[PDB]
Formats: sequence, structure tokens, C-alpha cells
Amino acid sequence: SLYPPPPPYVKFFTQSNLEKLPKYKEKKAAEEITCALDYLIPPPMPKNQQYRAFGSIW
Amino acid sequence: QNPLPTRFEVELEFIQSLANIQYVTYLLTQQQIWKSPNFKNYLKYLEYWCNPPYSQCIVYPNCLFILKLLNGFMESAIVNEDGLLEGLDELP
Repeated sequence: SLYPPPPPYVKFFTQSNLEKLPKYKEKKAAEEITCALDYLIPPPMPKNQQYRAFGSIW
Repeated sequence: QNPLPTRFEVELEFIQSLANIQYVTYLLTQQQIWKSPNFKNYLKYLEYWCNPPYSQCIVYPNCLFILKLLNGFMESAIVNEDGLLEGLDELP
């Protein structure tokens, strides 16, 4: 199977963790991964705009 | 050689692979990944790519459309007991 499996981060996406997310996001407002919940929050945009797409491939 | 990919890099690579219909198929007709809501929930989380500044990094635009379809389907999709996605049982 040359088809990869989904990213390891999937294990963190339990319904439990989803419930805890809203309060966690709040508390936060008051790579830096410290706990499971951090994975339910999109990673920050890199500075190098070289991640900006050169064009489309449809 | 480059160091191992970042989470941001891993997710950008992964969301974009969904632009390949066969691959999305190979997933849809998996077993294990639909037992638990994890994968389903992951795909909805990935819609973060559909808006700026994220979307401006997408080279394979179809993957966003397919994610959206894939996602809306999953809401009402009925999951068999084994993991089999019910609405697909007739197809290979």
C-alpha cells in the first residue's frame, strides 16, 4: 500500500477532546505543542511566503 | 535531504492528496477509520485550509471541493457496525 495512512494527529480527535476545546481556546487567549488539545487547532502560517502557491494544478 | 515535515507541512501535503479520487476512494472503503469518529472529525478540522491565509497555499484546488463534498456526505452518512460506510456498499 503506497497509499499513506492519515496523519498520526488523528488519534487526538476524540469527541471528549472536542468538548474540551472551547474552554481550552479561551484559556489559551489568556512549534509550541504541550498537550493533546493543541492538535485540534490549526498550525500557524509560516513566515516564508514560499508556501504561497505558485499556481493551480487541476 | 530535508528534516522531517512540520505539522503544517504534513497537513498541507495530506489535504492535497485528497485531490486524487482513487485515494479518497481507498479511504472511503476502509474499515477501521470509520469505526471511530476520529477521522471524520479530522476531515472537518481540515476545512481550515478553505480560508485565507491557508487556502493561498493550496496548489491542488480540487482537494478543497472534494473535502467539502466528503465532509457533507459524512454528516448524514450511515456507518455500518464494522466500519463499512453504508451508502457505498453496492460499489466496489
